[PDB]
Amino acid sequence: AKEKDTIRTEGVVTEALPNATFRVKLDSGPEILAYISGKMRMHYIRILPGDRVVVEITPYDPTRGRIVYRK
Amino acid sequence: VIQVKEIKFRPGTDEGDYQVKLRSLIRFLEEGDKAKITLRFRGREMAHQQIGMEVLNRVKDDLQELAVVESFPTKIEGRQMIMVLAPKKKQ
Amino acid sequence: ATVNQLVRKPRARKVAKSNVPALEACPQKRGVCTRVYTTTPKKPNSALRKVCRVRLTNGFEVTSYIGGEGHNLQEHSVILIRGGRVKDLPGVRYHTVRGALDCSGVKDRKQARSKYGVKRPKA
RNA sequence: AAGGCGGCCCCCUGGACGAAGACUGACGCUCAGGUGCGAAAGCGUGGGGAGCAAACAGGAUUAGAUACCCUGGUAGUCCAC
RNA sequence: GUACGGCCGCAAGGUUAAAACUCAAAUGAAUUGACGGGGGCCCGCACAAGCGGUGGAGCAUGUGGUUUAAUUCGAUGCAA
RNA sequence: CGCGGGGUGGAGCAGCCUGGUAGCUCGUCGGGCUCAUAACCCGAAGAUCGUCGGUUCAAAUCCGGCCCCCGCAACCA
Repeated sequence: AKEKDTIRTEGVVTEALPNATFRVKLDSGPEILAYISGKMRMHYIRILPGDRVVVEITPYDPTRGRIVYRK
Repeated sequence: VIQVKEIKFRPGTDEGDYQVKLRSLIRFLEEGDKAKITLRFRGREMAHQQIGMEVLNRVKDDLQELAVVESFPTKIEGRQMIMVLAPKKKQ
Repeated sequence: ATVNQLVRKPRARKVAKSNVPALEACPQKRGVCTRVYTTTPKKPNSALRKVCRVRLTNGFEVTSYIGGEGHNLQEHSVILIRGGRVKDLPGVRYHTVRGALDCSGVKDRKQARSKYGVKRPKA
């Protein structure tokens, strides 16, 4: 099925944590742990610690999000 | 005269690594050289708001005893930012 | 090896260490939901997996999976947990029993319903 | 026996092996626990100190170089217990 | 070979010796490659030995770039 | 009137009691290394040695003033 309570809000890469991990601060309100989307990692697309990025956030855990749009 | 020697402070150079080579940078200044800090960001023309001016500023602020800095530059040229550091000037 | 040696020190089978000690050899246990959250899994997987921390009637406090698509669980939810690890979630060694106590069934399931606490739809 | 033992001479001393025959008459093998031995570094006291050299200082190399290289150099390396 | 307990040591430490937790591996030898600041042996106008060139100049020509309403599309390291 | 240490090149030093063309570092501008950059290497530019009077063969270094920076010292409520 796949519910639809997902979101695409944007933000900026803050920290450059380990294993394709980032502090990404949502333009919206705060920042989340944000991990690099599979797609994106498969197509490489390095991601500097200060880029505007798109996030996929499950209301289930706003605290986390996946980076969708590369830059 | 006063020479130019140099130190660097890259990102990921914090207290550990850092103030060890703040000791190295005293040494430069304390020879009576003008010790030039070079930042070398993982970054850009505006790399940081973090990388540089934690480090640089705390290098000044810790070394402030012996050395002071010419400028707190915060104009990066390239992917790297020189903060220039000198002997503290006798008025 | 020697007979003499075994006669002094008998063969001694190793005692199996359990994978669900919090259950204390019970088929399920009851417990209150302490935290209800999501967490990301291990290489090579990637998701936001629903888990909860649960204080059990016997004092143990453990993390437990909340399987299925969608759930209406929060703190102070009283749930039933069963054995069953989540492999790409280290630390997670129990599953929540959908459709028992405060835990609702999965919405709109048609296949494998009984593993998700879903009544048979009138039809 | 293992650790390990190397200039030459003497003194004290352990083990191994060969030849021949006499003697004892299974006195043998192994060994938990026990006991003894056990490189180098290290420790304590007092000696000793040429060379070498942790530490440490200085010179270089390097983006950095708390290293590798160089100039020095303390413990230690030597003796007794 | 960690913690706790015991014994030992001036100390550094030694000796005996667990459990929770976590993973579906860890490991041995050999095999085919690839790689080595890796090495050995050996070939090719690869070097060496030679003769004549290209790089300079003017023009031909292709490309890039720049320009343009358009300068049509493709070929891009040796192998455009 | 009130202590410390300094003034040399764009910046910071060495050359000091041991008075005879002021050299050593970072920057500056070039050159070299690289496919290229960083880094590194060869190099050149760059000075009334604060400013004066004394003093001397010739005083960077020699004394004292003018003056400036820093040092703590102080504005110590």
